[PDB]
Amino acid sequence: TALDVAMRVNKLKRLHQTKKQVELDAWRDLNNLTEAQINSAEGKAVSLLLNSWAYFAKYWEKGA
RNA sequence: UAUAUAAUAGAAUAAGAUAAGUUUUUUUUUUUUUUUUUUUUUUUUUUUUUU
Repeated sequence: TALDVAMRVNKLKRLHQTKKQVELDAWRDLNNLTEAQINSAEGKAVSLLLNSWAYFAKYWEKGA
């Protein structure tokens, strides 16, 4: 589901906050999501993914 | 070993038309003019009585 990947990416982002190439990790999870998970995900997971997305994209090489 | 906090100000002063919701004597006083009645006075005519 989406809640578990959201929590794992949140933990990885928090550990990053407290880093070389680590941004590749927890970015594969964002590329992991399929539609069927999204059509039934709750809003808590969505907010977590959005926050993690922004925090990662602060330092991404190219694109977002 | 944590995912999260939030607060500063000031003024004294007025325009103005909408086709609407009562009615319950009429009379008193003063003056002038005309008409009618009564009383008083004067003049004329007629009749009666007295000198």
